[PDB]
Amino acid sequence: GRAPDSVDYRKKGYVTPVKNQGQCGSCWAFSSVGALEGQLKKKTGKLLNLSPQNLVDCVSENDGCGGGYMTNAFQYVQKNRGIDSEDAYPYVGQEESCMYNPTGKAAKCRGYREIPEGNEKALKRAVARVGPVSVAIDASLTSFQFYSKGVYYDESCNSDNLNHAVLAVGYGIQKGNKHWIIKNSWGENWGNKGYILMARNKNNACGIANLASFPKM
Ligand SMILES: *[C@@H](N)N(C)N(C)C(=O)[C@H](Cc1ccccc1)NC(=O)OCc1ccccc1
Ligand SMILES: [Cl-]
Repeated sequence: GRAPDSVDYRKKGYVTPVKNQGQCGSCWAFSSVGALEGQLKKKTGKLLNLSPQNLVDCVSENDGCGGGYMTNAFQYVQKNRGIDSEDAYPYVGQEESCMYNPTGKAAKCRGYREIPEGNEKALKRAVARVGPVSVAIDASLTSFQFYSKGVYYDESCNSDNLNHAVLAVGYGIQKGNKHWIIKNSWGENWGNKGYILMARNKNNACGIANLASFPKM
Protein backbone atom coordinates (compact mmCIF):
# COMPACT_ATOMS: atom_id res chain seq x y z
CA GLY A 1 0.00 0.00 0.00
CA ARG A 2 0.81 3.81 0.11
CA ALA A 3 1.48 3.81 3.92
CA PRO A 4 5.14 3.34 4.95
CA ASP A 5 6.15 0.04 6.67
CA SER A 6 7.24 2.13 9.74
CA VAL A 7 6.46 5.61 11.00
CA ASP A 8 7.36 7.30 14.26
CA TYR A 9 5.82 10.78 14.73
CA ARG A 10 8.13 11.38 17.78
CA LYS A 11 11.00 11.66 15.23
CA LYS A 12 8.95 14.30 13.27
CA GLY A 13 8.38 16.51 16.39
CA TYR A 14 4.57 15.86 16.45
CA VAL A 15 4.58 14.54 20.03
CA THR A 16 4.83 16.60 23.25
CA PRO A 17 6.54 15.31 26.43
CA VAL A 18 4.87 12.47 28.34
CA LYS A 19 2.40 13.66 30.99
CA ASN A 20 1.08 12.07 34.20
CA GLN A 21 -2.74 12.18 34.69
CA GLY A 22 -2.44 11.16 38.39
CA GLN A 23 -5.50 9.53 40.09
CA CYS A 24 -7.97 11.72 38.09
CA GLY A 25 -9.91 9.69 35.44
CA SER A 26 -8.69 12.05 32.67
CA CYS A 27 -7.02 9.48 30.31
CA TRP A 28 -9.62 10.56 27.65
CA ALA A 29 -8.45 14.20 27.98
CA PHE A 30 -4.73 13.30 27.55
CA SER A 31 -5.56 11.01 24.57
CA SER A 32 -7.67 13.82 22.96
CA VAL A 33 -5.01 16.57 23.43
CA GLY A 34 -2.26 14.27 22.11
CA ALA A 35 -4.21 13.81 18.82
CA LEU A 36 -4.89 17.58 18.64
CA GLU A 37 -1.19 18.36 19.37
CA GLY A 38 -0.21 16.14 16.43
CA GLN A 39 -2.65 17.89 14.04
CA LEU A 40 -1.50 21.32 15.32
CA LYS A 41 2.15 20.45 14.48
CA LYS A 42 1.13 19.07 11.06
CA LYS A 43 -1.06 22.10 10.11
CA THR A 44 1.15 24.92 11.56
CA GLY A 45 4.70 23.56 12.20
CA LYS A 46 4.41 24.43 15.93
CA LEU A 47 4.41 21.88 18.77
CA LEU A 48 2.46 23.19 21.83
CA ASN A 49 1.20 21.41 24.97
CA LEU A 50 -2.60 21.69 24.79
CA SER A 51 -4.83 21.76 27.94
CA PRO A 52 -6.36 18.44 29.12
CA GLN A 53 -7.67 20.50 32.10
CA ASN A 54 -9.73 22.65 29.66
CA LEU A 55 -11.40 19.38 28.56
CA VAL A 56 -11.82 17.96 32.14
CA ASP A 57 -13.55 21.18 33.31
CA CYS A 58 -15.52 22.14 30.15
CA VAL A 59 -16.66 18.99 28.24
CA SER A 60 -20.16 18.81 29.76
CA GLU A 61 -20.93 15.41 28.00
CA ASN A 62 -18.00 13.82 29.94
CA ASP A 63 -17.63 13.31 33.74
CA GLY A 64 -14.35 15.23 34.35
CA CYS A 65 -12.16 12.98 36.57
CA GLY A 66 -15.04 10.45 36.33
CA GLY A 67 -14.09 9.45 32.76
CA GLY A 68 -15.11 10.48 29.26
CA TYR A 69 -15.03 9.86 25.51
CA MET A 70 -12.41 11.38 23.21
CA THR A 71 -15.18 11.98 20.60
CA ASN A 72 -16.90 14.33 23.13
CA ALA A 73 -13.59 16.24 23.53
CA PHE A 74 -13.14 16.75 19.73
CA GLN A 75 -16.87 17.80 19.43
CA TYR A 76 -16.32 20.31 22.30
CA VAL A 77 -13.16 21.87 20.73
CA GLN A 78 -15.13 22.31 17.46
CA LYS A 79 -18.36 23.75 19.02
CA ASN A 80 -16.30 25.91 21.48
CA ARG A 81 -14.10 27.29 18.57
CA GLY A 82 -10.90 26.56 20.58
CA ILE A 83 -8.84 24.77 23.22
CA ASP A 84 -6.33 26.59 25.48
CA SER A 85 -2.61 25.77 26.13
CA GLU A 86 -1.46 23.65 29.10
CA ASP A 87 0.87 26.53 30.09
CA ALA A 88 -1.92 29.04 30.86
CA TYR A 89 -4.71 26.41 31.66
CA PRO A 90 -2.59 23.92 33.61
CA TYR A 91 -3.40 20.37 34.59
CA VAL A 92 -4.38 20.15 38.28
CA GLY A 93 -5.67 16.51 38.42
CA GLN A 94 -9.10 17.48 39.85
CA GLU A 95 -12.37 18.78 38.35
CA GLU A 96 -12.82 22.59 38.50
CA SER A 97 -15.31 25.07 36.94
CA CYS A 98 -14.73 25.73 33.23
CA MET A 99 -12.21 28.63 32.80
CA TYR A 100 -11.77 28.46 28.99
CA ASN A 101 -10.54 31.82 27.61
CA PRO A 102 -10.29 32.59 23.87
CA THR A 103 -7.30 35.00 24.49
CA GLY A 104 -5.36 31.80 25.34
CA LYS A 105 -6.68 29.74 22.38
CA ALA A 106 -3.85 27.47 21.03
CA ALA A 107 -5.76 25.16 18.56
CA LYS A 108 -9.12 24.65 16.78
CA CYS A 109 -10.93 21.54 15.54
CA ARG A 110 -13.29 20.94 12.54
CA GLY A 111 -14.74 17.63 13.91
CA TYR A 112 -13.43 14.07 14.02
CA ARG A 113 -13.36 10.77 12.13
CA GLU A 114 -13.64 7.16 13.36
CA ILE A 115 -11.49 4.22 12.19
CA PRO A 116 -13.70 1.23 11.22
CA GLU A 117 -14.21 -1.08 14.29
CA GLY A 118 -11.44 -3.65 14.61
CA ASN A 119 -9.61 -2.76 11.36
CA GLU A 120 -5.85 -2.57 12.12
CA LYS A 121 -5.10 -2.12 8.35
CA ALA A 122 -7.32 1.04 8.41
CA LEU A 123 -5.71 2.23 11.72
CA LYS A 124 -2.21 1.92 10.08
CA ARG A 125 -3.33 3.93 7.01
CA ALA A 126 -4.85 6.62 9.31
CA VAL A 127 -1.68 6.93 11.45
CA ALA A 128 0.36 7.21 8.21
CA ARG A 129 -2.04 9.68 6.43
CA VAL A 130 -3.17 11.82 9.44
CA GLY A 131 -0.69 11.51 12.33
CA PRO A 132 -1.25 10.38 15.95
CA VAL A 133 -4.64 8.70 16.55
CA SER A 134 -6.62 8.42 19.84
CA VAL A 135 -7.23 4.77 20.81
CA ALA A 136 -8.95 2.83 23.63
CA ILE A 137 -7.34 -0.40 24.95
CA ASP A 138 -7.49 -3.06 27.64
CA ALA A 139 -4.74 -1.79 30.02
CA SER A 140 -6.16 -3.82 32.99
CA LEU A 141 -3.43 -6.56 33.22
CA THR A 142 -0.60 -6.45 35.74
CA SER A 143 1.70 -7.36 32.75
CA PHE A 144 0.76 -3.93 31.26
CA GLN A 145 1.40 -2.15 34.64
CA PHE A 146 4.96 -3.62 34.82
CA TYR A 147 5.81 -3.25 31.07
CA SER A 148 9.48 -2.20 30.52
CA LYS A 149 10.52 -2.95 26.91
CA GLY A 150 9.93 -5.12 23.83
CA VAL A 151 6.60 -5.62 22.06
CA TYR A 152 3.78 -6.11 24.55
CA TYR A 153 1.62 -9.19 23.85
CA ASP A 154 -0.52 -10.96 26.48
CA GLU A 155 -3.00 -13.68 25.44
CA SER A 156 -5.23 -12.55 28.42
CA CYS A 157 -5.72 -9.06 26.87
CA ASN A 158 -9.43 -8.66 25.98
CA SER A 159 -10.34 -6.59 22.90
CA ASP A 160 -13.94 -6.21 24.33
CA ASN A 161 -12.64 -4.81 27.69
CA LEU A 162 -11.72 -1.22 26.74
CA ASN A 163 -10.73 0.49 30.01
CA HIS A 164 -7.97 3.00 29.13
CA ALA A 165 -7.37 5.71 26.53
CA VAL A 166 -3.92 6.36 24.97
CA LEU A 167 -2.38 7.75 21.76
CA ALA A 168 -0.95 5.80 18.80
CA VAL A 169 2.04 7.92 17.61
CA GLY A 170 3.36 5.43 15.03
CA TYR A 171 4.00 1.76 14.23
CA GLY A 172 6.89 -0.45 13.20
CA ILE A 173 8.57 -3.77 13.84
CA GLN A 174 11.05 -4.85 16.55
CA LYS A 175 12.85 -8.25 16.53
CA GLY A 176 10.24 -9.57 14.03
CA ASN A 177 7.20 -8.43 16.13
CA LYS A 178 5.04 -5.72 14.49
CA HIS A 179 3.90 -3.02 16.92
CA TRP A 180 2.01 0.19 17.56
CA ILE A 181 4.00 2.97 19.31
CA ILE A 182 1.74 4.04 22.24
CA LYS A 183 2.08 7.21 24.33
CA ASN A 184 0.59 6.68 27.82
CA SER A 185 -0.32 9.41 30.40
CA TRP A 186 1.20 7.63 33.47
CA GLY A 187 4.38 9.79 33.53
CA GLU A 188 7.91 9.13 32.25
CA ASN A 189 8.81 6.54 34.95
CA TRP A 190 6.15 4.06 33.66
CA GLY A 191 6.95 1.79 30.73
CA ASN A 192 9.77 2.85 28.40
CA LYS A 193 9.99 6.57 29.30
CA GLY A 194 6.15 6.62 29.29
CA TYR A 195 5.73 4.62 26.06
CA ILE A 196 4.74 1.04 25.26
CA LEU A 197 5.14 -0.89 22.03
CA MET A 198 1.90 -2.94 21.64
CA ALA A 199 1.53 -5.92 19.30
CA ARG A 200 0.18 -5.08 15.84
CA ASN A 201 -1.74 -7.42 13.47
CA LYS A 202 -2.12 -9.92 16.38
CA ASN A 203 -5.95 -10.09 15.98
CA ASN A 204 -6.54 -6.54 17.36
CA ALA A 205 -4.54 -7.27 20.58
CA CYS A 206 -6.05 -5.37 23.60
CA GLY A 207 -8.70 -3.86 21.21
CA ILE A 208 -6.28 -1.19 19.84
CA ALA A 209 -8.42 -0.71 16.65
CA ASN A 210 -11.93 -1.07 18.26
CA LEU A 211 -12.51 2.63 19.15
CA ALA A 212 -9.89 4.77 17.38
CA SER A 213 -10.56 8.40 16.31
CA PHE A 214 -8.71 11.54 15.22
CA PRO A 215 -9.59 15.22 14.99
CA LYS A 216 -9.95 17.23 11.74
CA MET A 217 -8.11 20.60 11.77
C1 LIG B 1 -9.12 7.26 32.07
N1 LIG B 1 -8.38 7.78 33.01
N2 LIG B 1 -10.36 6.74 32.35
C2 LIG B 1 -10.96 6.78 33.67
N3 LIG B 1 -11.01 6.02 31.36
C3 LIG B 1 -10.86 4.57 31.30
C4 LIG B 1 -11.95 6.66 30.62
O1 LIG B 1 -12.18 7.85 30.79
C5 LIG B 1 -12.64 5.90 29.52
C6 LIG B 1 -11.75 5.83 28.28
C7 LIG B 1 -12.42 5.05 27.19
C8 LIG B 1 -12.82 5.68 26.03
C9 LIG B 1 -13.49 4.99 25.04
C10 LIG B 1 -13.73 3.64 25.18
C11 LIG B 1 -13.33 2.99 26.32
C12 LIG B 1 -12.69 3.68 27.33
N4 LIG B 1 -13.93 6.48 29.19
C13 LIG B 1 -14.99 6.25 29.97
O2 LIG B 1 -14.96 5.53 30.95
O3 LIG B 1 -16.06 6.94 29.55
C14 LIG B 1 -17.18 6.94 30.50
C15 LIG B 1 -18.04 8.13 30.26
C16 LIG B 1 -18.60 8.81 31.33
C17 LIG B 1 -19.37 9.94 31.10
C18 LIG B 1 -19.64 10.35 29.84
C19 LIG B 1 -19.10 9.69 28.77
C20 LIG B 1 -18.32 8.56 28.98
CL1 LIG C 1 -14.01 7.96 22.34
